[PDB]
Amino acid sequence: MTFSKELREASRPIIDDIYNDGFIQDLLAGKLSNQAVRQYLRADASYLKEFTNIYAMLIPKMSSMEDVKFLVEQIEFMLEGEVEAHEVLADFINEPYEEIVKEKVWPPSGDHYIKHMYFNAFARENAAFTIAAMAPCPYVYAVIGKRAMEDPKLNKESVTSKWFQFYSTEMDELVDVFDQLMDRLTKHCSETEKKEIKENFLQSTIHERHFFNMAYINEKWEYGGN
Amino acid sequence: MTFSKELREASRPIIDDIYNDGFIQDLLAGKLSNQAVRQYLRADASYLKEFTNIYAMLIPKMSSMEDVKFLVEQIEFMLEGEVEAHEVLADFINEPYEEIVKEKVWPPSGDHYIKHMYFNAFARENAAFTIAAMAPCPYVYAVIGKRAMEDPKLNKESVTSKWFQFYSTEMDELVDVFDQLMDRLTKHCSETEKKEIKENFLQSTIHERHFFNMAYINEKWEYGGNN
Amino acid sequence: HENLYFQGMTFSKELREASRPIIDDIYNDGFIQDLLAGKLSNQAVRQYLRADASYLKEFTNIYAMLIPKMSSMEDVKFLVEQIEFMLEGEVEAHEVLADFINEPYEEIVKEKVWPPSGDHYIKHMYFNAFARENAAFTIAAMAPCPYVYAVIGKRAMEDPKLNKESVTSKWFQFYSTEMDELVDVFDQLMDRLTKHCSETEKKEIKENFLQSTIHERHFFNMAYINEKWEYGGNN
Amino acid sequence: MTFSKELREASRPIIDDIYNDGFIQDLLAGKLSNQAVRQYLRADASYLKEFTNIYAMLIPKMSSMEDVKFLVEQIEFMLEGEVEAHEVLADFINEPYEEIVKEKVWPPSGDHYIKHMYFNAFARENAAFTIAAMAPCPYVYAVIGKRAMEDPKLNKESVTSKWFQFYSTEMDELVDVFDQLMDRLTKHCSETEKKEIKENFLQSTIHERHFFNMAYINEKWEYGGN
Repeated sequence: MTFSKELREASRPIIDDIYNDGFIQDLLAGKLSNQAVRQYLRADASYLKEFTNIYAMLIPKMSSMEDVKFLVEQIEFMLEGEVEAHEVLADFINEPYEEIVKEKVWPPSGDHYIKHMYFNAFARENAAFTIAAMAPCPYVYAVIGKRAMEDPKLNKESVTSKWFQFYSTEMDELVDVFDQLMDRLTKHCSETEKKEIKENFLQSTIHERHFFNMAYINEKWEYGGN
Repeated sequence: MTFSKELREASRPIIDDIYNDGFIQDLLAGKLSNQAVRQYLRADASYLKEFTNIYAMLIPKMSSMEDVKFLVEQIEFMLEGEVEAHEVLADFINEPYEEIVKEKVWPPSGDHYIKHMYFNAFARENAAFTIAAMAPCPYVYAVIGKRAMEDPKLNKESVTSKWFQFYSTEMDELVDVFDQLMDRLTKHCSETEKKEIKENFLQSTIHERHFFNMAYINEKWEYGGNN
Repeated sequence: HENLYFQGMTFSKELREASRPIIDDIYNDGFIQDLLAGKLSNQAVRQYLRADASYLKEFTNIYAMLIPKMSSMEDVKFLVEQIEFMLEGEVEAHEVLADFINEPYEEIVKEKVWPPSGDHYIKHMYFNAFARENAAFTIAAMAPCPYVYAVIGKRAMEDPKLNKESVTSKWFQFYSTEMDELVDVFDQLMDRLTKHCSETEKKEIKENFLQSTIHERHFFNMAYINEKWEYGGNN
Repeated sequence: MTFSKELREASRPIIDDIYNDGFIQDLLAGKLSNQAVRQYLRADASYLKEFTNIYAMLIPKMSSMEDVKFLVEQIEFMLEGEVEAHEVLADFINEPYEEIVKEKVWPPSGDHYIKHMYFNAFARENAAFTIAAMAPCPYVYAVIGKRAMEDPKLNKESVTSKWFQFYSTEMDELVDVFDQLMDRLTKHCSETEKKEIKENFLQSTIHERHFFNMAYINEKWEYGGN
């Protein structure tokens, strides 16, 4: 199998754990707490802001013109905002998205994930290292959305069902581009480099698990100790 | 006087030197050599595309989402934008613009200029250091364009008069956008920081002087020796 | 005046004080408590040494990245001296733990490893080294290393629970004095470099220090419980 | 022919231009002006901290301990060592070295040179790109020194003959160290990468030409009229 397929396949057991965790389970059932939704939406916004800086930092690493335009198109898509899935969650908890995201939320797991993406963006000249760190985001969401649409436990009577419907189709184009880039950018990489890039992808899949759960448990930096 | 206006005012004596140099003087008269025009257009196209990276590098330094939109707009222009002034010079030498710019040209003076921008983008946290290295260009060209329109040496029978006409009006908004960006970014800078930022601006005005003159003298890295 | 001190404290003192409750938690956690007693498992020792060797390698790189941020040539000389010292090889504290488990140090530590907690700590130090111009941001991210170790070492030397019959007592003894110069230098640098920082910058520098103190707690606990990246299913 | 030897051979025509320029020719004759000597020594002293930064920036890029030790030893030498050739020039103009270097000098040609080194240190993960930007210096001085010792135009009665004598042998070990480092670090580089690394070396050889000439002509950033 190809490099990106190997990464995707290696990540699937972690995605199964995400799907079976409390955040996604409660969201599937249309019973996720207001607090978990709020903390997720607030954090998600902080993470997404950095995912955009990361795209910008990849521009100088690209030699191909098509790859640069892809990155710029992504930044523009991220700057437009108004993602239908966020509106679904905002509606679900009866708070406008504008009012919810006025309170910023890098809890510890977010800080780790974001600093993982930045480490690669600063330290590695080959964009594959950073792409591998960001790619689990759309892949995880796609797998979850598609699975939910065929899960007999999907609560179709809740507006939360539209969150899964959104991710079941809207990530595929981006997943395909990231796979093509990882496959192409790693052709001349050594086995030690490919191992590190693979690890970046698996770690980011774990970071995704921790990101949903961070919202679920209201994870905070506990500076007062015990 | 605001910081951005202080910088622009300080750059004026250098802009006067640029105006009186052979590139602009010969262009005013519609007498600039085809070689000088061709090399200038090649270098301009080569660096415009490279500036994409500098703008991209400043996106993470901006706290304002409107400043990020500005940077993304400039990237789009570097990638797929057209400048009517290019067509004017292409017509002047009777060659298609897209044929002229097939050959990339990276002279020693251009290397210095782009590495000045990169140093600031890499090394300095405050985007002002890099914005000050990029901002002189539109002001240099605006000053030249406006001055040329009232100059007795302007050859109005040559299509080159349209190059000056273009620059006399089409840079003013960008000069203002850069002024507001510099004033806001430097609101809380120290005097030492301001001095360094001002120096970046004056140096880049000199880099613009050399950008014209490197085309004028066909400046090359002399790797092969015998001077 | 009001710029230099907050509630009667310099900036470095404020940070140190804010971190102390976390250090108390570290001292009373299983890793340090077992080590105090000379009862820390051989497995925990090996896990600690492997991760710590990887951490110290990166700590050295962080010092190198601070050099261009320093305006003073005396500060550059201090950093170069620290790097030179790091390159001489094996911290004596590591040899003490190897002796405690009756194994040669070179057979214990063979490969690079950044377990989850170490990975976070290292990437936090690097973020600051790459992203922040003022060296204070990076110094704040690294300073809990010598500070935590100094506080623990000094506390242990006075603690009646210290097992003085075990060679592990020498680990605490080493840290009770060998970090003092570095703690002093880092405190001086933090105080000097933050003189003209905004309240927002100071808050972020302070959070870097407290985060790194939490990272120190997690680093010891990572070794204690054999924390590792779990890439398989059913976790 | 090794990669590093290819670079050095390619640089020779530039070094021939340097040797025939005013700075070296006047120095050969024992008549280089006091002002040129001071400006040269001041520039050399002024960039020492910047060169130190460049070496420090390469430490994290090295996989080998022995390469890290080399970089640290270079920094140590620069910070704590003394270059006898500086004392020879100070003696030549009858001014103490410590007095000459009280004033800093950062000319336009020096700004170009240092920004070329920094560009590479920041942008290129492989240290070879920056090493190639640094390595010409000792080779330029070695070639000049050895040529001077066989040149009948050398003023052997002037203390300046000792400057050429110093450089005729004191750079050779560093030239060799840089050779071996470039050969090792570029062993798996693409032809595109090698072309860029070679260009960095040739550009730095020209920067060394301008480092001497900027002292010779008292080059300045002229921010005012004319």
